[PDB]
Amino acid sequence: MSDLIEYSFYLTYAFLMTTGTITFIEALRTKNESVRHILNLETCISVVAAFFYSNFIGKLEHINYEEINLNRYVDWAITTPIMLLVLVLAFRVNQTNKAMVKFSDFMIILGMNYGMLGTGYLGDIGVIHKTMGTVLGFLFFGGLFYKLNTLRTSNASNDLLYGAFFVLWALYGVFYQMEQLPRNVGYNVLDLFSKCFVGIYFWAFYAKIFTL
Amino acid sequence: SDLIEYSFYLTYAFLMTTGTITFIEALRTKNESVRHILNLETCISVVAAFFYSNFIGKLEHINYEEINLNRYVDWAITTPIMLLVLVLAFRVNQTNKAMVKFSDFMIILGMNYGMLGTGYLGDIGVIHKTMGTVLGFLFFGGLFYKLNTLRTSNASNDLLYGAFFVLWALYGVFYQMEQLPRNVGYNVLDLFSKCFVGIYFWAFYAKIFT
Amino acid sequence: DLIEYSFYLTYAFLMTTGTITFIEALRTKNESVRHILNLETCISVVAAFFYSNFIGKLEHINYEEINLNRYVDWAITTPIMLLVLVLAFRVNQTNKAMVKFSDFMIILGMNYGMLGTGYLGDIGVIHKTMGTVLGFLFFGGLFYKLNTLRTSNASNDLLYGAFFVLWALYGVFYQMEQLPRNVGYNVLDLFSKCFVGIYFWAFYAKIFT
Amino acid sequence: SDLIEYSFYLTYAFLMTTGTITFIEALRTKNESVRHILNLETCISVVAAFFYSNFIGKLEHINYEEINLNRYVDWAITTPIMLLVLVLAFRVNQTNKAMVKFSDFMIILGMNYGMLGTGYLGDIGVIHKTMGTVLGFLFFGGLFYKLNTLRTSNASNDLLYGAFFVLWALYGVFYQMEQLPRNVGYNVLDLFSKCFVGIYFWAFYAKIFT
Amino acid sequence: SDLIEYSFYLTYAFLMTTGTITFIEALRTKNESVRHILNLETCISVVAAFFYSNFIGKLEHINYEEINLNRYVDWAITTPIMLLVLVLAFRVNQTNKAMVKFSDFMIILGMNYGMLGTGYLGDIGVIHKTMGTVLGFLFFGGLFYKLNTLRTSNASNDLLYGAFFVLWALYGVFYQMEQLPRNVGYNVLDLFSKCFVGIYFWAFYAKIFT
Ligand SMILES: *C/C=C(C)/C=C/C=C(C)/C=C/C1=C(C)CCCC1(C)C
Ligand SMILES: *C/C=C(C)/C=C/C=C(C)/C=C/C1=C(C)CCCC1(C)C
Ligand SMILES: *C/C=C(C)/C=C/C=C(C)/C=C/C1=C(C)CCCC1(C)C
Ligand SMILES: *C/C=C(C)/C=C/C=C(C)/C=C/C1=C(C)CCCC1(C)C
Ligand SMILES: *C/C=C(C)/C=C/C=C(C)/C=C/C1=C(C)CCCC1(C)C
Repeated sequence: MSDLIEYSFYLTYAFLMTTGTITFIEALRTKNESVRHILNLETCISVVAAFFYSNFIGKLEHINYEEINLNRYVDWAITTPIMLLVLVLAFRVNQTNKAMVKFSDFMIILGMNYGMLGTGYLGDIGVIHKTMGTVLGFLFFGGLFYKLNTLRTSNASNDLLYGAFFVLWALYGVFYQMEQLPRNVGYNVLDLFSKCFVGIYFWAFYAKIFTL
Repeated sequence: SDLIEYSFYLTYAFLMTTGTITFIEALRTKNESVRHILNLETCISVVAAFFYSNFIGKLEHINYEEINLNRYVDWAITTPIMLLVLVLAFRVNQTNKAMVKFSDFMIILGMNYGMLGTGYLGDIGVIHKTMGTVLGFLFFGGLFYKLNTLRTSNASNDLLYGAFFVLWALYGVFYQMEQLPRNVGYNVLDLFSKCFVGIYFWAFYAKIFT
Repeated sequence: DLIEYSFYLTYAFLMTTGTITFIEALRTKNESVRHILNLETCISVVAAFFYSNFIGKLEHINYEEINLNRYVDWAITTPIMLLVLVLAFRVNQTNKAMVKFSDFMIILGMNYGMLGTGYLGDIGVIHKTMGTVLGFLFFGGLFYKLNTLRTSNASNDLLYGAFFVLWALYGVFYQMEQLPRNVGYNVLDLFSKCFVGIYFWAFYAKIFT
Repeated sequence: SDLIEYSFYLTYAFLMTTGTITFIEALRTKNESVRHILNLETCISVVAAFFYSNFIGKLEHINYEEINLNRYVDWAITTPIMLLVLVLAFRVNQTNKAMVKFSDFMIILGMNYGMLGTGYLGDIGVIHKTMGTVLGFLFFGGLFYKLNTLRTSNASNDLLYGAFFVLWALYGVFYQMEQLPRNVGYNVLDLFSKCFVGIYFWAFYAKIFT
Repeated sequence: SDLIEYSFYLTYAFLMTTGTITFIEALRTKNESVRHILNLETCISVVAAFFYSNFIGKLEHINYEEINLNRYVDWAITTPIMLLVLVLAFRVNQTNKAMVKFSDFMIILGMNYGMLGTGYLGDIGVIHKTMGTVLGFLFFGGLFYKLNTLRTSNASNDLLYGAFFVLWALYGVFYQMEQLPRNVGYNVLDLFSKCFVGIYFWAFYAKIFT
C-alpha cells in the first residue's frame, strides 16, 4: 500500500529508538568493560541512524525516493565503520573476553568498506554504470568479508554474527539494483535487521536473556 | 471529539511518567534481572510515547480510522517487548533470574503476530472484519495458552497473567467499535497495559507496597 | 502580563526541581530516598509538560480552557504526589518507603472523587456550589485517611500541614474568576510541586540545620 | 543589535557547556557535598539556558526592554540557587560538609528578593528608577553583609565572595544604562556569574589546576 | 552541489556520535582524570552540534559568509575546551594526573584568543585578509610554541601535538579561500579536529586498539 511504505520508515525509526535505549541503559550498568565498549558503539549506531530516519520521515509528504536513497550514503558512511568495529571487537570478546583489534587490520576493513560504498555511490550518481557499480561493489564486499573472516575464531556467536552480517550486507547490493521505491522499502527493512535486531541480539546475548 | 484529545494527552503524559520511573530504577537497581525487565519497560514507554506524540501532532490532519491503522506499527514493536517482559518476570519471580527459552519466545511471537496480523487484515478489508475478530481471538487463545504453560503459580505471576489476559482481550472488544470510540478505548487500554503495568513492575521490585 | 510571567516562573521552577531530584535519585545510597525522589522527578516532568503546552497557547486560547486542561495534569500528578507523601511518612516511621496498596487505593478514590466532582462543577454538569461541597467532602475523606497513616514528628507534621493547606487552597481559588484563578493555580503549583520537591531533596540531603 | 545577538548565543552556548560539565561530575563525584553543589550548579545552567533559548527565539521580533523585564523571572529562580551554592561552598571549604542554617538562608533570600523586587518596581515605573537603584543597592548591601558573616577566611572563600560581590554589584550598574548596552552587559555578566563560576566549581573540586 | 550540504550533515552526525561515546565512557570510567578529559570532550561535541544544527537550519536560504562569521562563536567556546583537553591529556599520558598550571592555561588562552580575534577582524574587513592571516598565524605560533613546552615526549603526545598543529594550521589555510570552499573545508576540519580527535581519546583510553 501507500500505507506500508510509510509504515516501513516509522517501523525502523521506532525500533532504532528501542535499540538505542536498551544498549544505552546496559552500557551504563554492565560490569564488563569490554561489553560496555560494544554496547556504547551500538548506541551510537542507533543515534546516528535515528537522526537520518527522522529526516526521511520529515520529508514523506513530498517524498523523492531517489533523493532519499542518495541521502542514505551519509548515514552509511558513519554507521558502517562503527558496525564493523563492533563486529571485530565482538569476535574477540567471544574468544578472549577482551575488546581489542589491531588498528592496521581495522583500516584494511575500512578501505574495503569504503571501496564498496564509494563504488555504489559512483554508480548511483552515474559517474560509472550502475551495473559496474554493482559488480565492483560486490568485489570490495568480498574483500571486506574475507578480511573479516580472518579475524573470526569459530564459535556459535561468531558464526551467527558473521553469517548474519554477510547475508544482510549482501542484500543491500541486491536491493541497490531495484527501482527507487522498492529499494527504499528494502533498505528500511534491511536496516531494521542489520542495525536494530543485531543491536538487540548483542544486548540479549551479553545479558543472557535466552536459553538456546 | 474532545474526549479523543484529553485521552491522548493523558496516556502520553503517563507514558512519560512510566518511562522516567523505570529508567531511573533500571540505572540504580542492584539486581541485574530487574534491570533487564525495567530496561525493556523503558523501551516500551519510549516507543509508545513517540507514537502518541505523533498522533497528537497530526490530530487535525488525519482521521480516526488512519490513527487506528497507524497504531499497528506501535503494537508491532511494543507487544513483543511487553511479552518478553511478562515471561522474564515469570522466571524472576521464581528464581530471581531473567531468562526464557528462545524457542518458547518465538512461539509466543508467532501467536502474537497472527493475532495482530489477522486483526489488521480485517481492519483494511483484506478479510471480513468479523473474520478478523474470530481469527484474532483464536490467535489470542494460542498466545495465552502458551503464556499459561510458562506461568508458575505465585501471587505476582497470577496477577500478571490475569491482567495481561483481561487487558489484551479488551483490545479485541474495542476492535468491534466505530473508529472514534475505538480510539478512546485504545488510548485508555494503553494507559493500563503499558503505563499501569510498568508502574506495577517498578513498585513490585521496589517493594513499595505491602 | 504577570499572568504570563507566573506561567514561566512555575515552568522554570519545575525544570529546577526535576533536575535536582533526578540527579540525587541517581546518586543516593538510600533506596527508599531514591524511590521518593524518582516519583518527585516524575511530578516535575509531567507538570513541566503541561506548562510548556499552556505557554505555547497563551495567544490562541481562553483562560477557562487552560483551567479545564489543568485537570489532566492533576489526574496524573496528584496520585504521584500522594504516593510520595505516604511513602515519606513511612520513611520517617520505619526507614522504609512502603504503604499498604489497599490504603493507597482508598486515598486515590477520595482524590479522584474530589477532582471529579470539582470538574463536574467547572463544566456545569452540577453547580459550582455543589462541586465545592462534594469536592471538599472527598477532600475531608482524603485528609482523614492521610492522617491515619501519619505518626507525629516534625517532618510528618510539616508535610501533612503543607499538603492540607496548599491543597485546600485549590478549592479556594476554584471560586475565583478564570484569570485570577490561573495565577492562583500557577502559584499553588510552585508551592505544592516545586517547593515540596525541593524540600524533599534538601531534607534527605541534610542541606539545612 | 549584532553585538547583542552574538552575546546571546555566546552565553547560551556557554550555559550548555557549564551544565554538561557539572552534570557529568555531579553524577560521578564520590564526595556527597560536592555532588550537592554541582547538582545545584547544573540547575542554574538549565534554567538560564531555557531563558536564553527564549530570548534567542524572540530575536526576529525583539523588544530590548521586554527582554530585560523577562530576565527577572530567570533571576528570581537562579539567584537563590546561586546563593545557596555560595554558602554551601563556604562550609565545604572549611568542614567538607554542605550545610547552612535555614534561618540564615531565609535572611539571605529576604535581602536577595528585596533587591530584585525593588529593581523590578523601578523598571516598570511603580517607583522611579533612581529609587529602584538606591533601595536595590541597600538590599544588595544587606545581602552581602549577611553573606560575609557566614564566610570563613580561606583562599577559595575569599575569591568566591569577592567575585560574587563585584559581579552582582555590576548588575546594579548596568541597570542604569540604556536598554541595548544593558542587555549586552547582562549577557556578559551572566557569562561570568553563572558559567565561569560554574566552571570554577567543577575545576576546583576536580583539582585540574595547580 | 550535493556534497556541500552533505558535509554539514556528516559533521553534525559525527558530533552526535562522538558526544555519545565520550558521554557514556565519562560516566563509567574508574579513572577520574580520564573522566575529566572525556567530560570536556563531551562538552565540545554538544556545543559544536548546537551550532551545526543552526547551520543546517539555514541551508535553503544559506549565506555562506554569514555561516563562516557565525563559526567564530562556536570557536570561541570550543577551542579553549579543546586546548584544556590537550594539556590535560599531555599530563595524563606522563603522570596519569589531569592537571595544568592555571597561569600556563591563561597564556595558552591569550594566544588562542589573539589568533581568533585577529582572524575575525580580517573577515569583517577591519584589517586586510592577508594581515589577519599573518598576525593570526603569529599568535598560532605563540600558541603552539607554548603547547610544545608543556608536552613531554611519547607516542600519544607526539601524535596529539602533530594532529592539532596540522589541523589547526589548516583552519588558517582555508581562511584564504572563497566563502563556499571555505565552509566545506571547515566542515571537514571540524570532523577531524573535534570528532576524530574525540574518538581517538575514547579509543585510546578504552584500549580497544593495539
Ligand atoms: C546500516 C547501514 C548499512 C549496514 C549499509 C550497508 C550498505 C551496503 C552493505 C552496501 C552494499 C553495496 C554493495 C555490496 C554493491 C554496491 C552497492 C552497495 C553500496 C549498495
Ligand atoms: C500497547 C499495545 C498493546 C498491548 C496492544 C495489544 C493489542 C491487541 C491485544 C489486539 C488484539 C486483537 C484481538 C484479540 C482480536 C483481533 C483484533 C486485535 C488485533 C485488536
Ligand atoms: C499539582 C496540582 C495539584 C496538587 C492540584 C490539587 C488540586 C486540588 C486539591 C483541587 C481541589 C478541589 C477541591 C478541594 C474542591 C473542588 C474543586 C477542586 C477540584 C479544585
Ligand atoms: C544570573 C543572574 C544574576 C546573578 C542576577 C543578579 C542580579 C542582580 C545582582 C541585580 C541587582 C540590582 C541591584 C543591585 C540594584 C537594583 C537593580 C538590580 C535588581 C539590577
Ligand atoms: C572546532 C573548531 C576549531 C578547532 C577551530 C580552530 C580555528 C583556528 C585554528 C583558526 C585559525 C586562524 C588562523 C591560524 C589565522 C587565520 C585566522 C584563523 C582564526 C582562521
